[PDB]
Amino acid sequence: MISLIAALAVDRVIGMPWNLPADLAWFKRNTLNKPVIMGRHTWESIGRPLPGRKNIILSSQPGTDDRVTWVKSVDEAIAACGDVPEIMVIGGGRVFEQFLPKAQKLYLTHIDAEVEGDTHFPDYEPDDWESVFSEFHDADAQNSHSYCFEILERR
Ligand SMILES: NC(=O)c1ccc[n+]([C@@H]2O[C@H](COP(=O)([O-])OP(=O)(O)OC[C@H]3O[C@@H](n4cnc5c(N)ncnc54)[C@H](OP(=O)(O)O)[C@@H]3O)[C@@H](O)[C@H]2O)c1
Ligand SMILES: [Ca+2]
Repeated sequence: MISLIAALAVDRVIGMPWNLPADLAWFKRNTLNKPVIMGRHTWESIGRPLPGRKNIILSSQPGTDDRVTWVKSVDEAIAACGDVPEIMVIGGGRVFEQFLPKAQKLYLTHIDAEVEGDTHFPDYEPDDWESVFSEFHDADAQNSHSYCFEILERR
């Protein structure tokens, strides 16, 4: 099954005006040993394959890096994962919009930061997604903002 994972600021802004090592531990635990699907802009932003994971990059043009697996469509990305329990889509905004209708699980980090960004998470509605887990953490000496881990399953 497909799951989206992302860190959302106010107004669902994504993509780094914060410094959250605790969110990176949450991201690493939830994606480790699972294939990750990302768009090309996300891929160039990270700049390196996420270790311990099959990296699948969506792009309409031929691949330019043999360290990862390149695909040209959503169906081809899903097929490139094979038979795995859970597929993790990690961004960006354009890729999230295509995978939201097919996802059954949302891993969200709600960051209490006002950021004027030009990329947003899709507008998921409460009647389609039911919160099954929530965990707030205050801002501390290592995390620049307060944040809230949430897991939503399709109701
Ligand atoms: N390093 C960077 O380039 C970079 C990093 C961060 C942000 N930005 C900017 O910030 C904005 C954020 O964009 P984003 O986060 O929404 O990007 P994204 O989802 O991470 O990547 C979108 C790209 O993925 C490819 N793609 C997505 N779906 C596809 C499909 N079904 N079939 C084939 N290819 C597909 C396309 O690349 P192709 O163009 O190859 O088709 C598309 O341009 C972008 O407008 C960008 O200009 C750029
Ligand atoms: Ca709806």
